[PDB]
Amino acid sequence: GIFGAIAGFIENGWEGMVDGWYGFRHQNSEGIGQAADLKSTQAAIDQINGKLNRLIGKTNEKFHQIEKEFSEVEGRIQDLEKYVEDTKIDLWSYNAELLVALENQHTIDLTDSEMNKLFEKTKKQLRENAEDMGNGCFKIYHKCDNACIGSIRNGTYDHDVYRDEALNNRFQI
Amino acid sequence: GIFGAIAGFIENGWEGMVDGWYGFRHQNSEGIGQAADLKSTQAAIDQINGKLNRLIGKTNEKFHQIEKEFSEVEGRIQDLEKYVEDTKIDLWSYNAELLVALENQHTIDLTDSEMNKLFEKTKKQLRENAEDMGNGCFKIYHKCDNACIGSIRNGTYDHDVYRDEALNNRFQI
Amino acid sequence: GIFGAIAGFIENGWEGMVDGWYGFRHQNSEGIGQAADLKSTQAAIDQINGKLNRLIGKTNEKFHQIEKEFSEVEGRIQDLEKYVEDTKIDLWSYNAELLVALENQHTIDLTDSEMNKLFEKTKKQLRENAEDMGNGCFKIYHKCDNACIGSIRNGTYDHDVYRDEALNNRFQI
Amino acid sequence: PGATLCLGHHAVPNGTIVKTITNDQIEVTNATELVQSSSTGEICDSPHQILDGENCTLIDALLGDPQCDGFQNKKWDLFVERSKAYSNCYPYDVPDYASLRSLVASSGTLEFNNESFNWTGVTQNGTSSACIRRSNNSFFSRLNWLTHLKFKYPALNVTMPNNEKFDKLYIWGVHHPGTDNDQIFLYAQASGRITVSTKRSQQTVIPNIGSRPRVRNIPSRISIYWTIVKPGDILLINSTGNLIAPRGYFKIRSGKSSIMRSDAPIGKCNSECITPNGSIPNDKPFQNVNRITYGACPRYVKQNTLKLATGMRNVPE
Amino acid sequence: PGATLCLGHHAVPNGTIVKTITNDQIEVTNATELVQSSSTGEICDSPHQILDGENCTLIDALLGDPQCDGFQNKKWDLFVERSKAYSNCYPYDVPDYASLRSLVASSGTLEFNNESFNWTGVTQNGTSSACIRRSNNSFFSRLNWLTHLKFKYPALNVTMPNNEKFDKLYIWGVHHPGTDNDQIFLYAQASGRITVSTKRSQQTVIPNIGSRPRVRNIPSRISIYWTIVKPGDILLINSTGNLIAPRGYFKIRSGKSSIMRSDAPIGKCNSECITPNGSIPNDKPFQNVNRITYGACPRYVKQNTLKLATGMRNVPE
Amino acid sequence: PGATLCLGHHAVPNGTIVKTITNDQIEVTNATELVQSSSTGEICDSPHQILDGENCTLIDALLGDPQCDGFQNKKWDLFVERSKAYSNCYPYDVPDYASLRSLVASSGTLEFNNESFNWTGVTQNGTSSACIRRSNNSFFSRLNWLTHLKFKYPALNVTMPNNEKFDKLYIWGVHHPGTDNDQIFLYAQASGRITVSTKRSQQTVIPNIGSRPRVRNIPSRISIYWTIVKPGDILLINSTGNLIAPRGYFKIRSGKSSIMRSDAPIGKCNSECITPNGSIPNDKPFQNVNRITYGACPRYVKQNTLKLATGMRNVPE
Ligand SMILES: *[C@@H]1O[C@H](CO)[C@@H](O[C@@H]2O[C@H](CO)[C@@H](O[C@@H]3O[C@H](CO[C@H]4O[C@H](CO)[C@@H](O)[C@H](O)[C@@H]4O)[C@@H](O)[C@H](O[C@H]4O[C@H](CO)[C@@H](O)[C@H](O)[C@@H]4O)[C@@H]3O)[C@H](O)[C@H]2NC(C)=O)[C@H](O)[C@H]1NC(C)=O
Ligand SMILES: *[C@@H]1O[C@H](CO)[C@@H](O[C@@H]2O[C@H](CO)[C@@H](O[C@@H]3O[C@H](CO[C@H]4O[C@H](CO)[C@@H](O)[C@H](O)[C@@H]4O)[C@@H](O)[C@H](O[C@H]4O[C@H](CO)[C@@H](O)[C@H](O)[C@@H]4O)[C@@H]3O)[C@H](O)[C@H]2NC(C)=O)[C@H](O)[C@H]1NC(C)=O
Ligand SMILES: *[C@@H]1O[C@H](CO)[C@@H](O[C@@H]2O[C@H](CO)[C@@H](O[C@@H]3O[C@H](CO[C@H]4O[C@H](CO)[C@@H](O)[C@H](O)[C@@H]4O)[C@@H](O)[C@H](O[C@H]4O[C@H](CO)[C@@H](O)[C@H](O)[C@@H]4O)[C@@H]3O)[C@H](O)[C@H]2NC(C)=O)[C@H](O)[C@H]1NC(C)=O
Ligand SMILES: *[C@@H]1O[C@H](CO)[C@@H](O[C@@H]2O[C@H](CO)[C@@H](O[C@@H]3O[C@H](CO)[C@@H](O)[C@H](O)[C@@H]3O)[C@H](O)[C@H]2NC(C)=O)[C@H](O)[C@H]1NC(C)=O
Ligand SMILES: *[C@@H]1O[C@H](CO)[C@@H](O[C@@H]2O[C@H](CO)[C@@H](O[C@@H]3O[C@H](CO)[C@@H](O)[C@H](O)[C@@H]3O)[C@H](O)[C@H]2NC(C)=O)[C@H](O)[C@H]1NC(C)=O
Ligand SMILES: *[C@@H]1O[C@H](CO)[C@@H](O[C@@H]2O[C@H](CO)[C@@H](O[C@@H]3O[C@H](CO)[C@@H](O)[C@H](O)[C@@H]3O)[C@H](O)[C@H]2NC(C)=O)[C@H](O)[C@H]1NC(C)=O
Ligand SMILES: *[C@@H]1O[C@H](CO)[C@@H](O[C@@H]2O[C@H](CO)[C@@H](O)[C@H](O)[C@H]2NC(C)=O)[C@H](O)[C@H]1NC(C)=O
Ligand SMILES: *[C@@H]1O[C@H](CO)[C@@H](O[C@@H]2O[C@H](CO)[C@@H](O)[C@H](O)[C@H]2NC(C)=O)[C@H](O)[C@H]1NC(C)=O
Ligand SMILES: *[C@@H]1O[C@H](CO)[C@@H](O[C@@H]2O[C@H](CO)[C@@H](O)[C@H](O)[C@H]2NC(C)=O)[C@H](O)[C@H]1NC(C)=O
Ligand SMILES: *[C@@H]1O[C@H](CO)[C@@H](O)[C@H](O)[C@H]1NC(C)=O
Ligand SMILES: *[C@@H]1O[C@H](CO)[C@@H](O)[C@H](O)[C@H]1NC(C)=O
Ligand SMILES: *[C@@H]1O[C@H](CO)[C@@H](O)[C@H](O)[C@H]1NC(C)=O
Ligand SMILES: *[C@@H]1O[C@H](CO)[C@@H](O)[C@H](O)[C@H]1NC(C)=O
Ligand SMILES: *[C@@H]1O[C@H](CO)[C@@H](O)[C@H](O)[C@H]1NC(C)=O
Ligand SMILES: *[C@@H]1O[C@H](CO)[C@@H](O)[C@H](O)[C@H]1NC(C)=O
Ligand SMILES: *[C@@H]1O[C@H](CO)[C@@H](O)[C@H](O)[C@H]1NC(C)=O
Ligand SMILES: *[C@@H]1O[C@H](CO)[C@@H](O)[C@H](O)[C@H]1NC(C)=O
Ligand SMILES: *[C@@H]1O[C@H](CO)[C@@H](O)[C@H](O)[C@H]1NC(C)=O
Ligand SMILES: *[C@@H]1O[C@H](CO)[C@@H](O)[C@H](O)[C@H]1NC(C)=O
Ligand SMILES: *[C@@H]1O[C@H](CO)[C@@H](O)[C@H](O)[C@H]1NC(C)=O
Ligand SMILES: *[C@@H]1O[C@H](CO)[C@@H](O)[C@H](O)[C@H]1NC(C)=O
Ligand SMILES: *[C@@H]1O[C@H](CO)[C@@H](O)[C@H](O)[C@H]1NC(C)=O
Repeated sequence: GIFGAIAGFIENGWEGMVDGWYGFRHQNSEGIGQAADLKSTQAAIDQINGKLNRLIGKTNEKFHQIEKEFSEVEGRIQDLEKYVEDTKIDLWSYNAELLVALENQHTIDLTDSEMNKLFEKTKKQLRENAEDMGNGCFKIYHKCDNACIGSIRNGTYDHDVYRDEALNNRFQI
Repeated sequence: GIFGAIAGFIENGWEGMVDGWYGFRHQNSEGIGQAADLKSTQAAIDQINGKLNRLIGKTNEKFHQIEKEFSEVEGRIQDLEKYVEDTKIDLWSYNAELLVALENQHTIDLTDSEMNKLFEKTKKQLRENAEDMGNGCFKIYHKCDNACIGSIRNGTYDHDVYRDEALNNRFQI
Repeated sequence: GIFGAIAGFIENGWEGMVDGWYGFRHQNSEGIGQAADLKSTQAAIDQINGKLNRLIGKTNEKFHQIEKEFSEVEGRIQDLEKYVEDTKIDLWSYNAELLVALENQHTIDLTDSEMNKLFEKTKKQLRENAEDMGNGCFKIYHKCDNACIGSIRNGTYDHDVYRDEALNNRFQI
Repeated sequence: PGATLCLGHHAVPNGTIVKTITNDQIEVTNATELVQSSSTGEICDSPHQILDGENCTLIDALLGDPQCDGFQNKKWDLFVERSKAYSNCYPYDVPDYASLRSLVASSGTLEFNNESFNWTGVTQNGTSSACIRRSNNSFFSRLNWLTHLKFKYPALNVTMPNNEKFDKLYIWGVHHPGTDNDQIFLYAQASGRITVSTKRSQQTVIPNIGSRPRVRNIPSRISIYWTIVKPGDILLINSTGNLIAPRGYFKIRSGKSSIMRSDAPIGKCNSECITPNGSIPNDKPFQNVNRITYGACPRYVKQNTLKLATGMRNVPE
Repeated sequence: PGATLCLGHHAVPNGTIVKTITNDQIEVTNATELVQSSSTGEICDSPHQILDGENCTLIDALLGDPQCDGFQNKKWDLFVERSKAYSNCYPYDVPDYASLRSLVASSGTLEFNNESFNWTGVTQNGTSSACIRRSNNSFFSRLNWLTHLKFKYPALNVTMPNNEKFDKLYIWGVHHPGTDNDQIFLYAQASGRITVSTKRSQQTVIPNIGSRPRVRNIPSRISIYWTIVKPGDILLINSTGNLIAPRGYFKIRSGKSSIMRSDAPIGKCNSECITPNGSIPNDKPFQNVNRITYGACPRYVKQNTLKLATGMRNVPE
Repeated sequence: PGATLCLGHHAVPNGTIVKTITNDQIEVTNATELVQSSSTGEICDSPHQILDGENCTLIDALLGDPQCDGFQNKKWDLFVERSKAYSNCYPYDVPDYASLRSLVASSGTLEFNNESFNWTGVTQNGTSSACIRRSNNSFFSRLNWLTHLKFKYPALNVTMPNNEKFDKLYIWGVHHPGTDNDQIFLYAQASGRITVSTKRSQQTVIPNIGSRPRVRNIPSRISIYWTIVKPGDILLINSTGNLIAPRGYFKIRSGKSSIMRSDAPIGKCNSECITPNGSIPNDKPFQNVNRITYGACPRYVKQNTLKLATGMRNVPE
């Protein structure tokens, strides 16, 4: 949420996008389409796997320790045994609570960042051939068939080709 | 500070805005005004209250523990009692120092983010009818009375209505 | 990486910029040049020194403690001495691992933020006299000699002076 | 002409300084204190059952020192020991005093059932001029000083079975006389040996005649020992003299109970957290009042203040 | 006409709730559990060498209680003690039982070399009706009950040098007879005194004749003691009666070994982490199954679930 | 024509790898080491008062073993014990050796005031061939070996009041003779009993005659005990033989002092942090040199390196 894209200017997610995390929907002369962006999707997934690598399968070996259950009252030495273990458990419990809450805040923010970066990259690509509608969508001011939309998704869109057509449509009365 | 709005491109805060955290000042034909944005303000406040919920009123019950002050020299067992408590206190003190410093860095950044998001939302709304002056202010290139300014604050501004007037004023010699 | 500038839309760093962390390269009528931005550079450096202040030279005094190596088998009391120290060391080791990983994530992100802020400030300054090429570079649509480029680096560029010339070059066929 | 629309944020004239990851001093609009650093000075009597020890250590009340007779059968969440407290009965020591103190404190009751021990062959209810109860000579209310009957002290071999559902805690002792004469006077033979035993445990004690420096003018001593007897087990006291016998047993429970050294007055008030300096509020997550706490308390830290920002960075005009 | 190009992100119909710094309930597309909270119920026999104690405490196997003869010279990574276990030899106690238990457990072996102790002047291999081995009267397999030879018990003064590269662990004891008659019957004099010593240490023990409540109908007791003898040091047993002597020594090692109280069945399976409730997987970093663990285990925490988000915020249509 | 203006950041040819939340290997322009992992090998003599034990344990210097006479009345912040150290006086043991060691170490002084004890009736200043001082037979400098005067050892009952503002620490002992003959030779009766006492405490010790394996050809032993006497309290030694009496008391303080086992040479240098491997710099917050530290030291962690990024991500051409 800290970048303002997911649960911000993008009103909601798309349940019907099942082949990626981030993507493009278009409307043009040939119809209405959808496609996933692999690079954004992989960038977020790699970062989350990076967190998982640090947390999954990284446990520590302990062997002989101290007694932690007692069948007799004993006083001093048992108080101290109980206290040490209770102390240890509270500090680890604190560590686990804080870890999850920080990682979760950060995961939510990195996923929002990846969305914002894809929106910004796309906005620059379109140069003066489109305007931002404020809800994640661009109004493209020229004829843009499936190969054209394809060229925007693929990073090959040549903005000079449509610039004349777009400027004219943009600044008409 | 990480978004660059508060203590960045917004030169300073407004002491005379006492009804919100974020807001709008305008100059138009009818005079010079100010109004708070409730939604931004509430977004930041809710997040800070979220932190407070996790920290205020969440204490833990302890009962019988160990002795932590001693009237006699004893050696081994007392060294170990003293050491355990000193160990516990340093780790909790470390936890408290780190918590406050991280939360504070994050609060400063989320508040800056909320400001940046309100600026970005407003910039998109204005489309081609205004330019960013670089200090948080927009030059609006059309007559914009109090109802017009009101419509921008309220998210109801229709940019198509003023587009002709604005493009003409914007690209004049 | 979270802002998308360093290792994002800026393709790579400049090894030949040795007098600052962030800066400007230009091409104009008088040739091809480079200059560091001191303010950005200092902003990032100050923040990193802030972290270092909290970590370097802030150690704690301990004196008489407990025994941590033993020449004889003893059972109960030695188990508890060993356990307490092993417990302490794992929690400090955890603290050190987490600290470094969080600080490092944050340093990488603040450095990226400082780059993004300098790019955004510059983009606003140029108003309608330039367009973003999507790779950290602006195409400036007017004659801009060394004093002009200098005025952009120094925050003194007057965009109204070149506006006529630039709008005309921008919206030509 | 057109218009101008500026976006901004508030600021205040009275900022506060907070610490961050990158900067030890940055001004924010508002902040809240996370370290509780004060008390009213009073131990609140609710919601925990407070038992003010006054003149008595817990042990003195356990044994039945005569100024502690008000404490018979009482219960507590927190027993509070005062520093002015003093003993005024027969001078004693307890090997592992701290462990007996701890386990009674933690059990949280002084409930005592008497038992009919078969002490045929001796004189019960021995008294002394160092343990005064209503101007008469007396003794520890829960202990039984056995002396000779007709200058004869036969070998004791007394049994007491635990047929109950709960543990019984037995408190007993050994007299160490001041002189050889006193050993003959009281017990009619040379120093005995005590042996208290169960199916799982045995404690044998040797009395040691001799002078110790006088405490309240008394150079003899009693050494206090204890024994926990489980369900289906049996107490067995073997002795040829010097036995300070139990009159019965204490119930031993588990629970929330404990003990604290403090000189704070007890108030009529409600407070979940108790320290030796008084009760403290528990809204905050940390405190630097005392490392010794009882109840639902903030965690003790070395810092005396920790400011959490509850507002944005303050940037004045 | 032109075109429209919208940027977006996915969402799912089945979101999960996670906690964050700013909000205790936010829905994400996906999450993974970080607290392991279940077991199959079985202690896996690999990859650690598990030794099922069955009817025997570790100590009973150490001493050589007759139902524990299968345990002679065995090794273990983890020795597992069962709650049903019981002793069925001569009734005994060990002062500091927990310390002997701990150090044997941690050494991880019961390997025993016999030694030829010079017991000329007494009758070795004493037996009893409370310690049955194949219907005959018998004794602790690793101990040696010495009685009189021809109503004479001469003063013992037996030496055993450690000329080895390793420590030797000696287990020995003291008989406390039930009556004065039994003391004369077995040892031909009034109660002795034992003194086991080395160059760095000495342990003197006083036998104490008397009745204890009967355990398996036996009112006498043996008190078990131990002695570690280093390389170039010498064991020295001094006695005038009541010695329960060692037949030899245990090797004492260091290593990974320990002991755990559990009633879980042993399975034919592979699992690095063992708790008293059974083995648990160790993929997760935390667990709330048991604070007592052995092996490569997740760390014990009070929480029963901790959800780590592995996806973005879920924002449905 | 116009112009081009590019924004960028620096990079370096020699990047370093750091760890992050999302990636265990990312290259940054620069980094600083947070784990101190080396020492020069020397214990710096400043700014702490270092006392090199050399051939003497702290205890040997406390007692007054003759090679430790240079250590009389000395003070220390850190006492350093060497592994080559050895005792060369009368063979002794201390029950709870570690506790006496610890409390002396922590007090940080060996300051000793002599006192005039009333030893009328016995021969003071006993000597031995196992405790040599300048080729003569001698004894522990701070202890007093009492033997018979004219084949008579009367019952001792000597008092020493603490009228001071501070605690007094008394060190004393019990001779355990090798044979019954030696017990008569030295003390003119069968084995005594010692009883050192105060108003709050009593320690009775039984001497035990017998042979122990010879240490420096001596089969007898002394067992060392200690007693703290508070202001307004009184020391009281009761004995019928076998007393190794104090010549006086040690002042006991509190402070910064301690003790460390090390074989590092002492250097002429300044360093706040000491480990057994030598002094270490304390610029860094963590270290993996030794878990045993003294002074203002980095905290011990298991990792041998931890790289903190002090620069941006390095992205080469
Ligand atoms: C600077 O930042 C802080 C923290 O963000 C703000 O302080 C909080 O302000 C709110 C509103 O003023 C306070 O809310 C009130 O809490 C009372 C309980 O107070 C006691 O108990 C709590 C712990 O449970 C302690 O933290 C506290 O010290 C007290 O001991 C309630 O009784 C109040 O109820 C009143 O209003 C409600 C309206 O819903 C009515 O129902 C009631 O009848 C009653 O009239 C109220 O809810 C909150 O306590 C403050 N928190 C802290 C931690 O101090 C500051 O407002 C802010 N400063 C500025 C200038 O903005
Ligand atoms: C929601 O979020 C979670 C976490 O991001 C995702 O779950 C992970 O999904 C991947 C892919 O499905 C899983 O990868 C597989 O791991 C198996 C090992 O599983 C065991 O061991 C691990 C610990 O080592 C435990 O975490 C786990 O519980 C099991 O006990 C491998 O055996 C699998 O191998 C298969 O595929 C490879 C292809 O490379 C082949 O080589 C093999 O032959 C085999 O067929 C595989 O690698 C991973 O285990 C999951 N992690 C966790 C923590 O659960 C979910 O996918 C995600 N949900 C959605 C809907 O996106
Ligand atoms: C990579 O990143 C690191 C950390 O950001 C940088 O290293 C720091 O660099 C600065 C400047 O070069 C160093 O500052 C100097 O500190 C000296 C003290 O050094 C000792 O003591 C400290 C602890 O107190 C230890 O950390 C250190 O290891 C030494 O034991 C001062 O004596 C220096 O003073 C000199 O300059 C001043 C100018 O103001 C004069 O007054 C003096 O007379 C004197 O000439 C100086 O202040 C700092 O020590 C470094 N820190 C660390 C942790 O190493 C690297 O610069 C950076 N690399 C690159 C290529 O950028
Ligand atoms: C061993 O020596 C000690 C110390 O001298 C003996 O104890 C002392 O005994 C006398 C009495 O016998 C005590 O005198 C007291 O004097 C006051 C005067 O105010 C008087 O009120 C008392 O009635 C009493 O007579 C003296 O205080 C006491 N001192 C201590 C420290 O106990 C001890 O008796 C000797 N041991 C043996 C076995 O005799
Ligand atoms: C001190 O008193 C105890 C308790 O009375 C004595 O122990 C008791 O001794 C008798 C036998 O002498 C035990 O009786 C038993 O009865 C059962 C009947 O089921 C029988 O099967 C046995 O053969 C046995 O005779 C009694 O149980 C036993 N009780 C305990 C608790 O041990 C003890 O002997 C006395 N001490 C001395 C020195 O005499
Ligand atoms: C119990 O048995 C031990 C072990 O046999 C007896 O101690 C031993 O006593 C003899 C002398 O009586 C020691 O012999 C020594 O021989 C060396 C030859 O190098 C000589 O230089 C010495 O002067 C000495 O005579 C022998 O080492 C010693 N062994 C030990 C381990 O102490 C002990 O005396 C017996 N107990 C009783 C009460 O007799
Ligand atoms: C609470 O009471 C404790 C009493 O132990 C105070 O801590 C002691 O304060 C004295 C004098 O201020 C110091 O000399 C000691 O170092 C402290 N003692 C210990 C054992 O740490 C404490 O100041 C009191 N706190 C409040 C808030 O009243
Ligand atoms: C694992 O076994 C332990 C046995 O100690 C269980 O913890 C006990 O559970 C009982 C009843 O549920 C409680 O009354 C006790 O408070 C617990 N004992 C202790 C000492 O904490 C635990 O529930 C088991 N866990 C699993 C997952 O099976
Ligand atoms: C500092 O000294 C200690 C000595 O205890 C070293 O740690 C031991 O190193 C040996 C051999 O390298 C290992 O077998 C032991 O496991 C270590 N002992 C203990 C008790 O942990 C340590 O390597 C030295 N460090 C430096 C930097 O010199
Ligand atoms: C875009 O790239 C994909 C490669 O998977 C290809 O299928 C598609 O035809 C490309 N289209 C254009 C217009 O570049
Ligand atoms: C904006 O909304 C507020 C609702 O509080 C209202 O007072 C105002 O008249 C609205 N103005 C316009 C122009 O929509
Ligand atoms: C920019 O500022 C620097 C100050 O260091 C100066 O050298 C340069 O001449 C300035 N140029 C312009 C055009 O302002
Ligand atoms: C600032 O002043 C107000 C009004 O007197 C006060 O209530 C508030 O708590 C103060 N805030 C800070 C941060 O000092
Ligand atoms: C407590 O003892 C003091 C004298 O030591 C006395 O003044 C006070 O009245 C006593 N109070 C009780 C309840 O015994
Ligand atoms: C124990 O009591 C019995 C029976 O009265 C007696 O024979 C024996 O001597 C007593 N033993 C001791 C040590 O008191
Ligand atoms: C949602 O449903 C799928 C398909 O049944 C399931 O495998 C997946 O784990 C579920 N995800 C969540 C987060 O509940
Ligand atoms: C263990 O003892 C029980 C009776 O207590 C018996 O049923 C079982 O057969 C015994 N097993 C072994 C191996 O001794
Ligand atoms: C030790 O053994 C020796 C030699 O047999 C003997 O003289 C002495 O009395 C014994 N001492 C004890 C305490 O058993
Ligand atoms: C890179 O090289 C310079 C110059 O030799 C050196 O001083 C610096 O510390 C090096 N930096 C890194 C990060 O290796
Ligand atoms: C320490 O003792 C050794 C022999 O053990 C000797 O070589 C050295 O000179 C002695 N030094 C001192 C100061 O006693
Ligand atoms: C005992 O030893 C000291 C020190 O050597 C000496 O000065 C003192 O006079 C001796 N005392 C007696 C009574 O012999
Ligand atoms: C203690 O000293 C007194 C007086 O000399 C004497 O009567 C008594 O027997 C001594 N007791 C012991 C145990 O030494």
